[PDB]
Amino acid sequence: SINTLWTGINPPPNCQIVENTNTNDGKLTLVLVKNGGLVNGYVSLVGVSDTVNQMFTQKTANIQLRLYFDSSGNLLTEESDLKIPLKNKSSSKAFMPSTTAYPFNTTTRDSENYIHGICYYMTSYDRSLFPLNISIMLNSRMISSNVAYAIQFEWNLNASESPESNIATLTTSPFFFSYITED
Amino acid sequence: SINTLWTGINPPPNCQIVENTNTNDGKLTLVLVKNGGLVNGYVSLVGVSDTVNQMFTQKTANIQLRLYFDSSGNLLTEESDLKIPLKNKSSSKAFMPSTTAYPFNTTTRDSENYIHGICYYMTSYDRSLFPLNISIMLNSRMISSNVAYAIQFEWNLNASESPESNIATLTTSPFFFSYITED
Amino acid sequence: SINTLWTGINPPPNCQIVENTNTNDGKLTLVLVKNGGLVNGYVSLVGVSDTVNQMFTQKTANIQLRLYFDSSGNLLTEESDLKIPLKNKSSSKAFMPSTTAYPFNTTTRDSENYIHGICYYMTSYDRSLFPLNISIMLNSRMISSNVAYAIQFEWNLNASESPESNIATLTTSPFFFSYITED
Repeated sequence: SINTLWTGINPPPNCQIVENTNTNDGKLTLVLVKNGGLVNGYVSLVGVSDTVNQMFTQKTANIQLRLYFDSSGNLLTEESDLKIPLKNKSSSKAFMPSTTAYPFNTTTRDSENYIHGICYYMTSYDRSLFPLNISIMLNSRMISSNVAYAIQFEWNLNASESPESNIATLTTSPFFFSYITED
Repeated sequence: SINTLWTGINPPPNCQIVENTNTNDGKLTLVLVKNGGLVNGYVSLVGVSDTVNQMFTQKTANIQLRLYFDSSGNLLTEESDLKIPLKNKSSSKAFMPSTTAYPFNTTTRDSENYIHGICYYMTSYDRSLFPLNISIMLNSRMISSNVAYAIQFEWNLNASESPESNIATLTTSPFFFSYITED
Repeated sequence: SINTLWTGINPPPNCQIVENTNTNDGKLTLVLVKNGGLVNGYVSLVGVSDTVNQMFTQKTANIQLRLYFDSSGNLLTEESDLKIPLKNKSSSKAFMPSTTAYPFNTTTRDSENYIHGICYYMTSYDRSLFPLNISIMLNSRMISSNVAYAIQFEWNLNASESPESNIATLTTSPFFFSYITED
């Protein structure tokens, strides 16, 4: 119990997808559950701005969300794309990605710093599914400051046709993952 | 501990795949584990009737299983395709899908009510794998009555060739998922 | 708490990929977490020997790792490809695959003894992703002795082109799974 760090169910716009957009244009739902040596995660994204919700009118698209954490395990909102700190339900460090399992400053050892999977986008018209490649990069590149941990999410759409012809709420079906915690 | 709602390991025929089949023609193994703000799930299906175990002689097939729950979190067996209530191992409401994260009566917000993935069918002859698209829909459509929650599973086979030439035990490899609980 | 059986984060070479190789040529990271009636798992592999790290110069490849356990839930290292016993973090039987859900000596019932999924290999040059079919077989074939449980991992590369032209650290992106425990 009380072993859950998250963005809260239906959070307000809390991240920035478009660079240079003083306003949050996306809604990221991230749920991290401590479960022994593993963190059980859940991640889905919803777009809010007209710009975000138009990215799927093109056959190709990329969305990246970077989370940087300090030694205590607190989200460094100024440097991260997620602008609202995570909470608990009703020791953030225990929800963080092991710097041992996932080491920093290493390209010789950067490969074991990635989780790769597939999630989907359901079109607004015929409700068809477009697969989205999703990658989660743990630690590895500490942007700067006193970044003690990092979690970067990236969704990539690479289709032969555009999933939408016009504005439609961008949504990424839920991607499940786990990673070894710093305990 | 005691935070697990399931159908029991090797249950008897407990669901109805073919509409209008007074008898249960399938064996659904569903395991739901409470783990903080997330339910960790496991689902696999085994076919029992000659009819079910012949669905894979065609290149296309669809199987749907709807679970409807009341406010307490109890399976409404008369309305659901699963006909035997779930049990525990030796607060069902805490195993239910958040009506906040996954709202009812909403097509404007029905997309974030789906989990989509792939699981597999292993042929009885050359043991080859056929991918099965699987979708889990949370709440969204409350069939009727005092349905407080809903979980619908759907497997879809869409192949160029038929996986089987004759009767063979239909089996769906295990699909893992998670969803935000009503806590 | 203390409900986690694993190989330890960055273990030393601990398994044998190439048959007849008195020395361990691979690093397997396996994390098993007890979570109610389900074990939550995480598995990734890193190759150490020049031979292992050359397997991806061919368009096709197969890697198999067999774990055999005794009644207590202890790894039988002499018969298994994993040569170092698992530990805990700071009742192995409770981390074992149910012999009920996953029965032995049964091909009539061998299909429900498999978990199938996809994980990836990131090439060393252009960092592209090659999908790897992964299969986990639970119990089913008890090699011999007093094998009370079995977990076999198998990764298969089947590409049109070879992912690498020369030696490169073989790595399999993390595959997540769950199975019903013997409780």
